[PDB]
Amino acid sequence: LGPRTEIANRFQSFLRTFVDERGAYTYRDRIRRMCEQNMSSFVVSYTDLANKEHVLAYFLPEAPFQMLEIFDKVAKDMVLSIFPTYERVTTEIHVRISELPLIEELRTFRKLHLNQLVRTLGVVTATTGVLPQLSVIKYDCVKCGYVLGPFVQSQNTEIKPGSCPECQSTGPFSINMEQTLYRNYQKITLQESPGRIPAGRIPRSKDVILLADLCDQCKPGDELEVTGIYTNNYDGSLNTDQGFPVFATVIIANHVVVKDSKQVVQSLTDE
Amino acid sequence: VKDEVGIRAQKLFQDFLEEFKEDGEIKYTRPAASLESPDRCTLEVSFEDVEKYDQNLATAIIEEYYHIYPFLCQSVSNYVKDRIGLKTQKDCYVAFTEVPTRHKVRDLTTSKIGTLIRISGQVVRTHPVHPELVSGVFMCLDCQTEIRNVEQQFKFTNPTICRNPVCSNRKRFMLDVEKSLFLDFQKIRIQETQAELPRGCIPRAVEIILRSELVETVQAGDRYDFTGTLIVVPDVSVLAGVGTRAENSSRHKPGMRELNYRMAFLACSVQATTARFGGTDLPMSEVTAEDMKKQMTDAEWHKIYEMSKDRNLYQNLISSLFPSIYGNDEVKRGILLQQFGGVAKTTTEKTSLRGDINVCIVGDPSTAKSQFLKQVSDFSPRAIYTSGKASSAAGLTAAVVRDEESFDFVIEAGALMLADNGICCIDEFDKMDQRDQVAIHEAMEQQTISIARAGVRATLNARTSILAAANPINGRYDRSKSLQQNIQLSAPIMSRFDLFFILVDECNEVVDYAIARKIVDLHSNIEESVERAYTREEVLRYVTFARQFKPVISQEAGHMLVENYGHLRQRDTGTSGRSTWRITVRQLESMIRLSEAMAKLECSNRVLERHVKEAFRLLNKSIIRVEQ
DNA sequence: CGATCGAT
DNA sequence: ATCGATCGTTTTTTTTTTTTT
Ligand SMILES: Nc1ncnc2c1ncn2[C@@H]1O[C@H](COP(=O)(O)OP(=O)(O)O)[C@@H](O)[C@H]1O
Repeated sequence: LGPRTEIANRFQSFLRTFVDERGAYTYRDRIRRMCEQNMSSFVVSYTDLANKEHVLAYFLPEAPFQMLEIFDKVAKDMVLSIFPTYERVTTEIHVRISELPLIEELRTFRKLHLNQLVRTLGVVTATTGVLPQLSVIKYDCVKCGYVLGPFVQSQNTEIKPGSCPECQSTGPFSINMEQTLYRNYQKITLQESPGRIPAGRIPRSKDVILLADLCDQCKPGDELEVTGIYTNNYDGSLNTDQGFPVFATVIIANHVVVKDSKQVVQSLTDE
Repeated sequence: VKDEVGIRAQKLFQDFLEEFKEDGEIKYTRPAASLESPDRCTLEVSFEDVEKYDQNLATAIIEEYYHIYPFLCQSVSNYVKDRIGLKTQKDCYVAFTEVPTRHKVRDLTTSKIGTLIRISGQVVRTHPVHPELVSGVFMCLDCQTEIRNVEQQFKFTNPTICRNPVCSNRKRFMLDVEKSLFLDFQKIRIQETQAELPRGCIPRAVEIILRSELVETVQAGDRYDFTGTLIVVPDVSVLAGVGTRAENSSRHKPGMRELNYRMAFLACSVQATTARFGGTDLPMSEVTAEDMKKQMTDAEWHKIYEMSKDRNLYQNLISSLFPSIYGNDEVKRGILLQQFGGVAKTTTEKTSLRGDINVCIVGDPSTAKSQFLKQVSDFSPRAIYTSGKASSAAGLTAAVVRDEESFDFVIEAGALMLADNGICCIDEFDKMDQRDQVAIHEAMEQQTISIARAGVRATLNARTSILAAANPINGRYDRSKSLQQNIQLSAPIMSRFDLFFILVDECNEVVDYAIARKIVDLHSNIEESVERAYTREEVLRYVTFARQFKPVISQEAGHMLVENYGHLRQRDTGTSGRSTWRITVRQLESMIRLSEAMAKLECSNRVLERHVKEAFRLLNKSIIRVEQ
């Protein structure tokens, strides 16, 4: 729109306009430094974001999903436009945040926190190993023997259009094991620390999702700080019910931070 | 429709309390007024006030409640509308009270439903928060999906026929988790009343549920007062119910589910009594409605200034909590400093700095060193006592498990360990095994402790001081061996404990008859105790206030605590020839907070050299008291 | 035992 | 719209070895 175009423009006229470190801003060059090491995990400052334009604190929680998407789109359209040399290897991006003036302990988050901006910590426990999932929907026709084609995918929902090279026909189908896009996976099970309990009873816990960029960093019993966001499996079997819906809650990680972080770590001041 | 009488009833109840409700004042508008900004939707209502103004809707209420209940929410919305420019976001939680009748787990029938009755019990095997998106939006697939209807029933059914069109009536739209109606509860269990403990049958247990505002304020070891909302429970499947089964076989002209329902129970009110303390901004029995730092934190300054000003109140207060007791007058003044604050500095990231101090009792047998402390559990908050052998080393630790219940290894708490900013003293420090002993060897000083063999990154912490209960070898202080052989114990804890104050026994007849003369006013059932100077209420309020002050040292005795301590180790330069003893900077640390607390008595900051001198006197007392 | 699906 | 003929339908167990304090 007129205004709904200006989101990406604000990012563009942010990353090379809001400048500190005595000139020659990070996000002028920090993105270059991300492309250099082949990471694709650029991270953003909420502090600096508010120091530029406060506006995108309220325009986030109504759908932080679309905020993050409309950001990383800008990272591509900048990178491959100025670094078309990049356009072989990965050519896909998403960004992170590390400034949220809040720690929500566990046993603190409830129905108001639904599907919006979050922070919390805890302790790791046993979880899964290393697996991928899918990323794109494509099958194979057999009435005409064609491909159904690739189809636009919703987060956990079916598509099934009639349009396809088989005279837009062939309701039935089969599926291949290739020509389709993949995505690593790993899980976590988060517990709360033995210091900040309610002083003597059993503790609480909920589970957390990490994604293909995010695996083989955690371990059982490790130190941590994560933004994450509040999930909802939208149906853990609604019907003629219990005395209670069998619902659950997860957090999906955007930016995980280790609070030990025993590697060579810090950025550089300019001088 | 049935309950329109209830509609008009609570309507004109509002319309009356829309005017005054109580003496030109209303008790349920300012709670609602605080509600108006965040709009949290909980307001308890007095059940007495139905009988005051509505003239016994109680019996209009206390049977058909479950059906009437929802209309009270509409009534609530109608209340909030009248003076607030209002949207229908408003809701209705209730936490009912002012109800007389108190029944228990036995008077249960089909006839007990839709009431508000108040009930207690115990709390066991608690269970967690588990949300609920009860509502959403759902109809046919094409366009006609805007559905904020009544679809939130417990028995949930996506299938709806249609609203506008002739369209799918089993093919649904997709879901709404975005702009719809959700809420929360939890689930726990309850055992039979310990006030109603008959023979024979088991502790029949009830199921229990909690709404929003009730949540995470139930807890083990607590009795309650519920609503009486016994249920028809929208259950799904069960066995052994082989009674007759029915279902509507419709009209003949030219889906199935087995039916066996079970019971549970629901409630929307709590007064978790016997578990309520309140700090200092609570107005007590004795108050003085005045201005202060906070509401009632010291608004009795009108007296507490006086209780902080006398040079006599030291001894008077030393005598204002031992009316029924008589012994030495050194622990009667020192032991309070254990309960009294310490240092409380505002300082660096060097390491945790401590406020509390170790404290001891030793004495010969039958001296009522127990009765000093038997009351202390009844006295202080956070600071509940038992013995150490009163449990296992699942006192310090939890009960060590080696069977699978949730993840097969659980040691995450204890009994010493949950005494955060209260003391949980113990008796019998001499014959207890050397396990918790070496645990305490650092758990008192380095209040940051760990374990292995089952550790979820084990990092626990002690918080308070201690009270000891030694007794000699022979039962008597027969001066026939050194103290290190009189008790047969270790050094560092005899230095970790910076304060001893042993209570020695003798035989002089006047003493014992003077004790019986205490007894003269122990069973004179009118005047079975001695006079006092200061009531308990003001006492504990002054105690609760005297911390919030930032004690300080800038004093030349602060500069020349070097002098008194140099003399401390000058006179203690010996204590090495005849049965050597050891000096150590824990003594200095202890004297420091001791002097500081001794000035915290003053309701004042800023240490004075009087406090150093008395502290030096008292340390001299303790160390020469250690002399054989 | 249930839903799909075809025609009458 | 109505009836009827089409399609597709499945669930049952308890106990022994090595390990840790
Ligand atoms: N000054 C006193 N005031 C009140 N009671 C006392 C006093 N001196 C002795 N007693 C009584 O003597 C008894 C001491 O027993 P206690 O010391 O508790 O046994 P133990 O020596 O095993 O600890 C108490 O019951 C207490 O009532």
